[PDB]
Formats: sequence, structure tokens, C-alpha cells
Amino acid sequence: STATLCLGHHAVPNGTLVKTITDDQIEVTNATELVQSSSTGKICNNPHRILDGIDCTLIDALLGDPHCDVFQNETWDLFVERSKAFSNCYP
Amino acid sequence: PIDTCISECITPNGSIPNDKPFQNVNKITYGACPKYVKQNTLKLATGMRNVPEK
Amino acid sequence: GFIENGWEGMIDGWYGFRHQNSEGTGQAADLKSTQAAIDQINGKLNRVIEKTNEKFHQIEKEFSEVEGRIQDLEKYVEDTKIDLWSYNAELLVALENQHTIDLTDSEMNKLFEKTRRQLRENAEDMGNGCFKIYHKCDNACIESIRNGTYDHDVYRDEALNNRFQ
Amino acid sequence: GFIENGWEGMIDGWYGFRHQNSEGTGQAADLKSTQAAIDQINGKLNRVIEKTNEKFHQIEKEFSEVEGRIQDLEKYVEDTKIDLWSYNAELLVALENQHTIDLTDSEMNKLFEKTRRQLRENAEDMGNGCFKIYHKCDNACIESIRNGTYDHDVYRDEALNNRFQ
Amino acid sequence: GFIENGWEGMIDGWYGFRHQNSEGTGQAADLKSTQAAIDQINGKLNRVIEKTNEKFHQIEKEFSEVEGRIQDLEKYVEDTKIDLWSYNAELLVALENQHTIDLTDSEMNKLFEKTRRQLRENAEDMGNGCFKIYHKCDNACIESIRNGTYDHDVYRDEALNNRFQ
Ligand SMILES: *[C@@H]1O[C@H](CO)[C@@H](O[C@@H]2O[C@H](CO)[C@@H](O)[C@H](O)[C@H]2NC(C)=O)[C@H](O)[C@H]1NC(C)=O
Ligand SMILES: *[C@@H]1O[C@H](CO)[C@@H](O)[C@H](O)[C@H]1NC(C)=O
Ligand SMILES: *[C@@H]1O[C@H](CO)[C@@H](O)[C@H](O)[C@H]1NC(C)=O
Ligand SMILES: *[C@@H]1O[C@H](CO)[C@@H](O)[C@H](O)[C@H]1NC(C)=O
Ligand SMILES: *[C@@H]1O[C@H](CO)[C@@H](O)[C@H](O)[C@H]1NC(C)=O
Repeated sequence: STATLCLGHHAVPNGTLVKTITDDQIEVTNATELVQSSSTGKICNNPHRILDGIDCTLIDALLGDPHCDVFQNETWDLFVERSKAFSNCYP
Repeated sequence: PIDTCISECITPNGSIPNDKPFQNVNKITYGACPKYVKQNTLKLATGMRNVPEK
Repeated sequence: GFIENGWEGMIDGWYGFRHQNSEGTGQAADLKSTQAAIDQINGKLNRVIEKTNEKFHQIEKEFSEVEGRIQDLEKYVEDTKIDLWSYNAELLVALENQHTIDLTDSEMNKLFEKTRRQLRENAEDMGNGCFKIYHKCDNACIESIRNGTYDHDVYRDEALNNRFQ
Repeated sequence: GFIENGWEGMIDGWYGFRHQNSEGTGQAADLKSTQAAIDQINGKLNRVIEKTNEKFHQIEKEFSEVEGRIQDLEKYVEDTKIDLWSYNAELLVALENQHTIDLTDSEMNKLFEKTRRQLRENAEDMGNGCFKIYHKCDNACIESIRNGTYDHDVYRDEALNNRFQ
Repeated sequence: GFIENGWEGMIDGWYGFRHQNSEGTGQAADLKSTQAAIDQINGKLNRVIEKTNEKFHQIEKEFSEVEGRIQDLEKYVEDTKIDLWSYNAELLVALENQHTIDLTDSEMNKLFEKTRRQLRENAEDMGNGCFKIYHKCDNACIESIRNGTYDHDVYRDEALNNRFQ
């Protein structure tokens, strides 16, 4: 003689625990990470003009150290300075 | 090590994607990089309160 | 809240209806409220943090030797900026999550109230978020309720008779 | 929301009533809700940013020559402060606008509910934000509704008879 | 709001009931809503500002002589940090107070609505936040209302007869 009409919202079996103003941990249906905590470990060479300084420091490439002769007139957007750079000239 | 790839944000740890607004890799950055924060994770809810059956 | 349970069987949308009448149980999703909530959520971070700013030349942040005053000042500046940005991130995420939760609760309540206003006197709220309608309401009736064009006047007499005898 | 349209002809206040009865259509504004919203809005920025702070002697922010470390540090400090304050301004304005909008919606809903509670059983909510009252309600009746002293008990019998026949 | 007055005689909880029937006036407190509000309030500052950070070696912040550029820079850095943190504190306290007030108002409204839904047709909202129940409701009835297991169906006939005559 009569009908029935229920109302509801979708749920999921497992939810993600987020933090709000009034809760340390509250479970929601979905959540996205906002902090990028991992790196690919390699430097992309575009769109920035990268200059890898092999065994050369910036000052060594500037002054003209022999093993830095290849760095004359170089240009860069980012100069990447390796830990293995060394000086081999007059102290 | 240098690589043949596309990325706008460079850290000493390598290139990272700049789609997220924050990063916890390194405070030394170059390019259109996210801001460095001390927290390694911050989850933003993209759904409703989750009340499952039972 | 008064729904007390979500529907994991609901995959059509976020909010929807489950009806049961003489013909048989049926289920559908309300696209407008789900789409509204998704649209209001789809951004929600580009509207405050427009983008990643672009930094090219900065101070040194790692030191080999020990200089003194200037290295201390550089360390202090970097630490202050890092702490302030961590607080900004924490507070922003907490506020956005709280507001999103309140928003979805309000959207659910708005859908419930809209349905209740369609069924002016023909239905009674059973209190568990589910309406008992007091007249013949077939699948065309139900899809008119879901449509938003439910004509309450033509069932008013039958509904009132069922209610008040 | 359920009002679906604003009233550009309303200049008396922010929220108000438009009534239609046997005598004729009339319009008035509710001063208490409008005044409450305006009062809550009138400040809303002195209560967070008390004032402009007063700065007298600062660092140099424009440089002619190129020094090196110290100029880089000064540029970095100024850029960090500028970025942080821009984020603070952006977030503050977004939050205040969102809260103001929610506040005005809540005030409208509160006025609607107060009116509905004045008309306990004498009126029915038509769903478009407009009440159909089921008894003789003259201009004195309407201004009593607007006043907040509407006596629902003395129309209860007539209203119930009009409703349930 | 629609309660219009607090109860200083209420010490059992934050929100509660005062009933009056044939037996006599009684008062009790609702523990669930008060406990929920207190639980949501009990933290509310550890969830944003986790703790006090630990600073060991910093810059000099008080100077005896006058150096020049570097002392100016140090003063500027300290002043900028102090101003930014003062703004953060001010905004945080204002937002938390506003949200707490809205939260408690919502909890009061939720308790009122839950009670109203228990009394489906047996009671009428008098508009001052107080229900007039239209049937014999003894102390067991009242504590069932407070309990949340009020059986509205078995008083439906008597209540409807009292209401609509
Ligand atoms: C939560 O939202 C995210 C964001 O849309 C969903 O993740 C994406 O889902 C789409 C669906 O096809 C995929 O194409 C994307 O690759 C997903 N992104 C990532 C980063 O994995 C996620 O599925 C949603 N989860 C729930 C339970 O709703
Ligand atoms: C999904 O839910 C199950 C059980 O509820 C849980 O063990 C698991 O961690 C959740 N997440 C995934 C990705 O399976
Ligand atoms: C629903 O209503 C709209 C407009 O009132 C109408 O065009 C449509 O045919 C109806 N039925 C549907 C969408 O099944
Ligand atoms: C409205 O009500 C107040 C108090 O109940 C009364 O003083 C006043 O005369 C009434 N009529 C008005 C303001 O027109
Ligand atoms: C209240 O209800 C609960 C559960 O329905 C029951 O266990 C209890 O005996 C009732 N009476 C009380 C708590 O006085």
C-alpha cells in the first residue's frame, strides 16, 4: 500500500586516514598525497642547459686548468659541480 | 648522473616532477620547484567521510 | 550521520537512491550532486597555491668549512623558511580536509532535503534517512522523484488518507 | 539555493519578505538578520590583521653594484618574505570569502527556519522558499509574522481544516 | 539561537534535557553529545602545532655596538620572523575559535534534530527549542527519549487525536 525510499552515500571497504582541524586521524574514502618524497635520481637535461663539470670546479674551469680546457667558452642554465672535482695547478 | 629527460625542478637528488606543491627531498632546488617542508607526508582528502558496512 | 552506512555497491555516483516498491527494489545514482561535489573538489589546490614558483639563483644551503656569523645567518634563514612553510602546509591540509568533509555532508543533507521537498505530504521521513511514501509510486514515479519533477498534488488525497486514516 | 533568485527590487535590507494575500502584495525587509550579517562583516579584517605594523630602519633592498654573498643573502631574505606574505594574503582572502559566503547562506536559512517555526501548522513550505499559509492572514498577521509574535494557536483549527479537509 | 538561554543549573554535561510531565519536572544531561564535543575540542592544537620545535644555536639577537650592514640584516630577519609568527598565531586563534563556535552550535542543532526525529508525530516543536508532546509520556518514556529508543508508533494514534482532534 505504501512505498519506501532510502538515501545513502557511497563508501569503500578501506579508507585513508587524514588529519583535520578536529581529528588527528579520520577515515575518508579517498585521499591524494601532497608531498613529493621521491626522486628519479637523475638530472633531466631539458629544458635547462645543464653543464656537467667533470673533475672541474667552477674556479678551475674559469682559470683554465689543463684538465678543464674543454670547459672554455661554455654556457649553462645550471652548472652541476661534481664531488670528484680537483685542482691540478699552482696552489 | 645527467639524463636525457624532461623536468622543470632539479634537486641534488636528481630531477623531480613538479605536479605536487610540496617536496621533502632536499631544501636545495632549482627551477619551478615545490616548496620544502619538514613533513614527509600530508594526505589531502579527495572523497567523503568513509563509513563502511559493519 | 543519519545515513549511518555507506553503499559500497554504489559505483554509479557518490550520492544516489535505493527504492523499493511493489515492482521491486531498484538503485540509481544522482548525477547532479555528485558532479557538483567533484567539480568543487577537482581544483581546491590551484585556487590557493596557484603553481610552483620558479627559483633560479639562491643562497648556499650546504657548507663545508666553518665561517661564523654569515653561515649561522644563512642556516637560520633557511631553517625559519622551512619551519614556516611546514606550518603553512600542515594548516592548509587540515583546513581543506575539514572543509571538504563539511561540504560533502552538506551536499548529502541538501539532496535529502530536496527529495523531502519533492514529497511534500506524500511521504514521511522514517528517521534513518529513508522515506516511507504513502501512495502508489511506480518506477515512473520514482524516476520522476529522482528527476525532480515529482507532482505531489495528485497523490495528496491518497497519501493523506493513508497517513491520517 | 532554494531561493533560486535574488530580489534586485529589495533595497530596504539584505533579507526580507514578499507577502501576497487578499489585500494585496507587499514587501518589507528583515532588519535583524541583515544587521547581524553586516555587523559580523563590518570588521572581519581588523580582527586578524590588527593594523599595519610600523617599520623604520630596514636592510637595503636595491643594489647598484655586485658584492657577492651578502647581496645574494639580502635578495634571498626579501624574496622569501615577499613569497610568504603573498601566500598569507591569498589564503586569508580565500578563507574569509568562503566563510562569509557560508555565513550569509546560514543566515538566510536561519531566517527561513525562524519564519517556519512561527507558522507551526498554519503554513506549508511550497519548496521554493515560499510559504502557503492555510488561513486568513491579513497585513497585521503578516507584520506579526515579520515581528516574530505570530500566534499560531488561534489559526490552528482553520489551518488544519484547510490542510486536511 | 533558538534556545535563547543557557542553563547555569546544568552541571551534569554541556547539552541536556529538562522535561516536565504529570509526574514532575526533571533534568538530565546528554553525555554523548557533550563527550563528542569535548573529544573534538580536547586536542585542536596538537593537531596543527604538533609541539614546540627545538632550537639550539642561533644568530645573535641583541647587539652592543653598531656594526652596520650585518647587524641591520640580523635585525631585519628577526623582525620579519616575529611579525610572520604573530600573524600566524592571530589567524590560527581566530579560525579555531570561529570553527569551535560553529561546531558547538551544530552539535546543539544535531541533538535537537535527533530528538525531533525520535518524536516523529507525537510531539510538536513549540519554536523555543522545546517540544510539546501530545500523549502520556512518563519518566520511562522520557528516559527512552533521552536513551534514543523512543517507540513513536505506539503513541501515534493518541498523539494524532490530540493534535488534529
Ligand atoms: C582517488 O582519486 C585519485 C585521483 O583521481 C584516483 O587515482 C587516479 O585514478 C584514475 C582512474 O583511472 C587513474 O587513471 C589515475 O592514474 C589515478 N592516479 C594515481 C596517482 O594513481 C583514485 O583512483 C581515487 N580513488 C578512489 C577510491 O576514489
Ligand atoms: C584495503 O582494505 C584491506 C582490508 O580492509 C586492507 O588490508 C588494505 O590495506 C587496504 N588497501 C589496499 C590497497 O588493499
Ligand atoms: C526528466 O526531466 C527532464 C526535464 O523535466 C525531461 O527532459 C526528461 O525527459 C525526464 N526524464 C528522464 C531524463 O529520464
Ligand atoms: C512588534 O513587536 C514589538 C514587541 O513585541 C512591539 O513593541 C511592536 O509594537 C510590534 N509592532 C511593530 C514594531 O510594528
Ligand atoms: C538505554 O538503552 C540501552 C540500549 O538500548 C539499554 O541497554 C539500557 O538499559 C537503556 N536504559 C538505561 C541506560 O537507563
